[PDB]
Amino acid sequence: LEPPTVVETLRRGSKFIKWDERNLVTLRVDPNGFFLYWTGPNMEVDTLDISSIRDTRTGRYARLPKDPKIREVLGFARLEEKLMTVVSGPDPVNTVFLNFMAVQDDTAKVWSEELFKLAMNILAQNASRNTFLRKAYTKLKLQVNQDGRIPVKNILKMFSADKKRVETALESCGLKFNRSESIRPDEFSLEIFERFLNKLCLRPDIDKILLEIGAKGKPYLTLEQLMDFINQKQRDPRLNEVLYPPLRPSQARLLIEKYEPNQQFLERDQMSMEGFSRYLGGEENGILPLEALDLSTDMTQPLSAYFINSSHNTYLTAGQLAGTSSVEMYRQALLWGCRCVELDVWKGRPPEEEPFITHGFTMTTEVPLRDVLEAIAETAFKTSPYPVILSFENHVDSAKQQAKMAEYCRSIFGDALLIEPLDKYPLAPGVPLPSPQDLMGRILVKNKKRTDEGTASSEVNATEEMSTLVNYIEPVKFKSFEAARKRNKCFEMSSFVETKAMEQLTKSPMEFVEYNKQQLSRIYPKGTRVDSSNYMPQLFWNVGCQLVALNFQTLDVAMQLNAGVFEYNGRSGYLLKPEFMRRPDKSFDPFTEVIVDGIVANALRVKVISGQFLSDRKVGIYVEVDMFGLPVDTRRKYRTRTSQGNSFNPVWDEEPFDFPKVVLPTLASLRIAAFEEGGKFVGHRILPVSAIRSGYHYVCLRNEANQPLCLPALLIYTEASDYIPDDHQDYAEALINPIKHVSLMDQRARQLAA
Amino acid sequence: RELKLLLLGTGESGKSTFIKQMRIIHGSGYSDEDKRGFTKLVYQNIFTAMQAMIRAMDTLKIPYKYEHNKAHAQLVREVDVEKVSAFENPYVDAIKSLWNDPGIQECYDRRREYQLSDSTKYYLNDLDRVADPAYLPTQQDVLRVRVPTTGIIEYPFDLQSVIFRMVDVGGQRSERRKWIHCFENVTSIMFLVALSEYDQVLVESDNENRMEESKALFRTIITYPWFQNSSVILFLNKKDLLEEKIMYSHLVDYFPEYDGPQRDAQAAREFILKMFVDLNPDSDKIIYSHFTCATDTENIRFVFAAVKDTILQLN
Ligand SMILES: Nc1nc2c(ncn2[C@@H]2O[C@H](COP(=O)(O)OP(=O)(O)O)[C@@H](O)[C@H]2O)c(=O)[nH]1
Ligand code: ALF
Ligand SMILES: [Ca+2]
Ligand SMILES: [Mg+2]
Repeated sequence: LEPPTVVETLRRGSKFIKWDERNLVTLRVDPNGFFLYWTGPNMEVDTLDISSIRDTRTGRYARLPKDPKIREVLGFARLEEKLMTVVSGPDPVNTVFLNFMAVQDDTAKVWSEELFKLAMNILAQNASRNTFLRKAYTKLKLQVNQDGRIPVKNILKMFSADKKRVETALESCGLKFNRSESIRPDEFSLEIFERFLNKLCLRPDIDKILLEIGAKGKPYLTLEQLMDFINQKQRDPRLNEVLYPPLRPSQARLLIEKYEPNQQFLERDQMSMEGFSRYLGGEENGILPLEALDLSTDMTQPLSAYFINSSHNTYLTAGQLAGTSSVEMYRQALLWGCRCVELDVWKGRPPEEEPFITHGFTMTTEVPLRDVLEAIAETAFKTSPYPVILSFENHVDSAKQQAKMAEYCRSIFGDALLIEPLDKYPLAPGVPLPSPQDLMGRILVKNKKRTDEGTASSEVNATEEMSTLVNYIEPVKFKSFEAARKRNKCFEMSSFVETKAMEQLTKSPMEFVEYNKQQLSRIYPKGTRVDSSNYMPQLFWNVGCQLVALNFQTLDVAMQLNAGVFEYNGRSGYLLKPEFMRRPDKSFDPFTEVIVDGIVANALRVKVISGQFLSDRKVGIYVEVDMFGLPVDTRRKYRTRTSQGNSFNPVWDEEPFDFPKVVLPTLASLRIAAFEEGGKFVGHRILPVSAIRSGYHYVCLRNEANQPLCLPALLIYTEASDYIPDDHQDYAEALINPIKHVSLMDQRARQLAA
Repeated sequence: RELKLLLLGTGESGKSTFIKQMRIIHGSGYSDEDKRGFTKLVYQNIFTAMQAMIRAMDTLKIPYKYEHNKAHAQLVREVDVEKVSAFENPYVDAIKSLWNDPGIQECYDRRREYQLSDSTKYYLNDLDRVADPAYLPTQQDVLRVRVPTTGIIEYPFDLQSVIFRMVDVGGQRSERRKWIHCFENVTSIMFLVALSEYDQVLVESDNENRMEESKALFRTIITYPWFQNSSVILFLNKKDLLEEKIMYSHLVDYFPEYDGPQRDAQAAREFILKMFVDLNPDSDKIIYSHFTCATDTENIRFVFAAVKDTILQLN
């Protein structure tokens, strides 16, 4: 993963004619890769955040002008290759388009390609705490008035958790304290903003860290204590000592020259308090390692061993009856990292024979199929090059009209549509499904060959036209689990409704996992949920179901999980199952209560220390901590007390939240959410239990669709270590240091001889 | 039915090498595709051995013989080892020049004072065979690679009459806390002691002896109340490296109770077996001992056939 470098044509700034459905602006990106700012029509800049851009389209995929007043003034075809459309939004339902049309040639494509690399970067989304405080500083330096000065009301609205303390904070640094004045950006260098976030947010929790790790001598931290800070507290105690080695005194001196500012203390190899408060937000002290985020998972296993991201009734924007369908929800889902979309196709009008997509007899608006198949063809492989599974639902009872939707899949998708099977894996009984690396760029259709479900229980038998495209993933009518095993065809799949897979969950969960080791299984919510409420997908991920389909419209607690656990593995939409849910020689019960023979357990212990900059008004804030894993791990749900009324530096004197028996830690996932009094959401962050570090780290909270927030952050102290059973925890202390134990063992036998 | 066999032993002792021989003898061997999947790890063990030998020169204060070769030292010193995919021309020209230096060969002779692998001479002597563009790793090149194990991996092997579940664990001091979750239903404990550890110190603690910890881990394992009906099969790995190490460095310096003569690889082979067997408080339970060599496929096939009849007779 590369750091977000800006190509120099995005820093000097080209000229676009920004238009909305004629003013000339010059778009620039700041040299860190943070914002996209342009001198607006009122001589005041308007910064669109780069880390909240969904997509940047150009060419014929951009939005065309429809006003005749705006079409003639732009110059209307060579003018289709200059249009740039930046679509951004906090959720995939509500997106804010930003249309541009360039004036120079061959510059709209160097922009909208490089603008998408910065807006889909992994080291900018998972960046450190000190990177995000610099992002709020760039927001102040860019947004200026007509005169080119920072107004003091611009600094006041940012830290709106206090007013009197802010105005005397700028007065102490010799700046302009009055509200209606304006600071020049020459005298607001980042050195001053460091002193402004120190003379305003006084933190007593770092001083309990400095007094703990051995600084009884008050001013500075000695170099020999700082190696003993990182090698004991910050180092994950489950790792190896040869793979990830501990630090060296020559190695932990590059930190002092990087973070400690005071040169009269830098020459003596000592780190001060201001040097230690910077190091915790440094790039080295992150809550997640570098290897947990990149595309590092083994992609050679069969397709039946991967949690595939999925979506149920993707074309809708709202509830299943009142809403309006849109083609834009296919683009905003597949860019997110969704891989299984749905299409409910119906029979067209009698004079204009063209199939459309709608919902069945629920007065929902109808979008044409040929516009939807252009949407999945355009943005399938823009964020991840892995196979997309088009879950059709054929209601077309015309054998003539099926040739139109058969030719549309071959003409629009073209080379990427997997028509014939792969040469290594034939369509024979006993051979497994291919690997996701084997179909990097192949779109698989899913159709038939030759009360609580609603439309999905009544669909017509497909004819010879649509059956040639169905090769690997083929839906079959479900019979049982004995007949699914004695048939031994590992390519067929069967899609369950939510209430039918839940009675199949408790009747036989030991046979449900062994069905998913060979074949796929789609799970979609029932027809009673007419308000687009999403079930908890961890009920069906404990039995290894792959295509657990969720409504991508409504972002409740369920969708906050489904967008949180797939941000890892490089936003690819394919997580590998744990090693005991895909091996045909082992088998385990998902409803266990003891530690599994062969699976290393874990013992997580999270404790919330404090918080910073959490909200914009004087409210109380509490923090919820859950864990979504096996049903033996999920039993504990903790919550802090509320603060006194601070939303600025609230401190929580809390006992640690003990998660003592994490049975399957390569499946479970923590969730640290911070709310307000009355239950208003602020931020959440989902961390896996496998790769969460230890020690006093930072957590930068995300909003509901998992986009990073600039200012709010928590500060937690975790102890993720291996689980030792209580019956013999002293026969695991003799393994760790057997030299000392064998000298003590005969000593207890020698002294008994006297 | 099946049996669960544990492969226990300390760090860098040769536990996964015993598994790879089972994949070659009694399983699906390394084909032409699986050998080619190992060619990036052979390059990484050449650079890991050399970069640990370059940084061993200043802490031991050994100057280089040729000054022309010294200019190659800073080139290899800055190779990021994890991001090595190819073995290109200035990388082979520097290390092949660096291996023939008489000051490096004095640092390799004093390799007991730092941490270096046991296959660091097998690679930087066939460097003409490993650098060529049509490089396919032979089956002896795969058995000499070094990929350090972390966790618990269970390998099942079919022997046409019974199935052995060979459990591969780690060996380091942070990895012996994970051995608890594989102690349930253990048939046999195959303890793997390297015989060429009697002068090197531990990688996790640079002061304590390596042989005195494997001697202390064997005392802890067979004196558990848990392993009361499990047949412990003591393997003594690395029988080839004892024949090179005993000819210049002795056993008497690191063990004062060695009455035997010097430069005797057969008499010292009994004394380490005398050192390990004598740590048994109960004489009714016996320990089946086997000297072995984990990269000699005949010397695994001869030994494991004597182990397979030993397990099946007692069970
Ligand atoms: N010369 C020689 N080397 C051996 C022998 N057995 C093991 N080794 C080497 O010991 C090294 C480390 O063994 P390894 O499998 O990594 O043990 P592990 O770390 O516990 O998994 C490997 O590189 C092998 O090449 C042997 O009999 N002779
Ligand atoms: F015991 Al190891 F890598 F040192 F498996
Ligand atoms: Ca449907
Ligand atoms: Mg191993």
